[PDB]
Amino acid sequence: PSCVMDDFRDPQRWKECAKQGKMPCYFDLIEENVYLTERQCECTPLSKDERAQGEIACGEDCLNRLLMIECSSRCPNGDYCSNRRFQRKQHADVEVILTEKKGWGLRAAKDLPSNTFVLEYCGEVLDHKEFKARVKEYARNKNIHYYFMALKNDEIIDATQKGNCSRFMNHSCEPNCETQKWTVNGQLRVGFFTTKLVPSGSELTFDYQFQRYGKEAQKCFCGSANCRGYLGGENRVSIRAAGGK
Amino acid sequence: APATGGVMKPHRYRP
Ligand SMILES: Nc1ncnc2c1ncn2[C@@H]1O[C@H](CSCC[C@H](N)C(=O)O)[C@@H](O)[C@H]1O
Ligand SMILES: [Zn+2]
Ligand SMILES: [Zn+2]
Ligand SMILES: [Zn+2]
Repeated sequence: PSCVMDDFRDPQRWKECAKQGKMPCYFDLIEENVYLTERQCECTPLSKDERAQGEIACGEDCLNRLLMIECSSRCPNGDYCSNRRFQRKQHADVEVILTEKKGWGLRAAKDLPSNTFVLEYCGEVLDHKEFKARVKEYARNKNIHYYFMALKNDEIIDATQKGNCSRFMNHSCEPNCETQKWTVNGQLRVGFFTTKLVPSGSELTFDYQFQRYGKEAQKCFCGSANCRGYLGGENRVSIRAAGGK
Repeated sequence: APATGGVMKPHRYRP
């Protein structure tokens, strides 16, 4: 079974597709990070001719791109700025698929060039108090999958209840994606980017570098020759540590 | 207490 991202826009149909096991369980689809408690480049503007020639606005040499900052609407290249991927939701062509043992996952629907933006990891941003509260709730409920992503010291992203299809990217000890933290509007966001050419049909993975606070570690089924056997690796850390101190 | 659980940690890929 597989589904495209558009399938998640229709809740009623998503829900009944889920009853027949045709789509993953329902969660709240959001366009950007939601906080539980709240807290310009020097590119030379492309001519119309360069635009027509296929020149890239704010490409490799953009001072903002280089520091992993997105441009605003006030960018010198304006509409044509190619450095506003997070804000324009310019995700890769990706599908959500049911895997053998890891639950649902992500898969390339087209070839994906190296260093291609895939999706933003959206969710509810928690502080330490909120994180601890949800650690308990998720344990009480006996959740299997976990969706905590460290953003900064007092900010963890939690896509358990709210997020987008990025919450489906499985771990691999030998992955074809990575996280990159991007500054968007003075706020930090995390997004997945490919680390290499990913052929169409290939599953999309990143290395969790998982900080396990659980008593028992989950077994990893990535199937790599360098697989570490478990998510979190050898060590178990405290709750506060996983949570960023 | 928690039987399972953990936090994913962003890092740049390095071979
Ligand atoms: N390589 C792997 N081996 C075993 N389980 C994995 C895995 N990678 C991801 N998972 C599972 O996926 C969770 C991460 S959230 C990823 C989405 C999840 N697969 C789902 O269908 O909802 C983890 O808690 C873990 O249970
Ligand atoms: Zn620029
Ligand atoms: Zn720009
Ligand atoms: Zn593995």
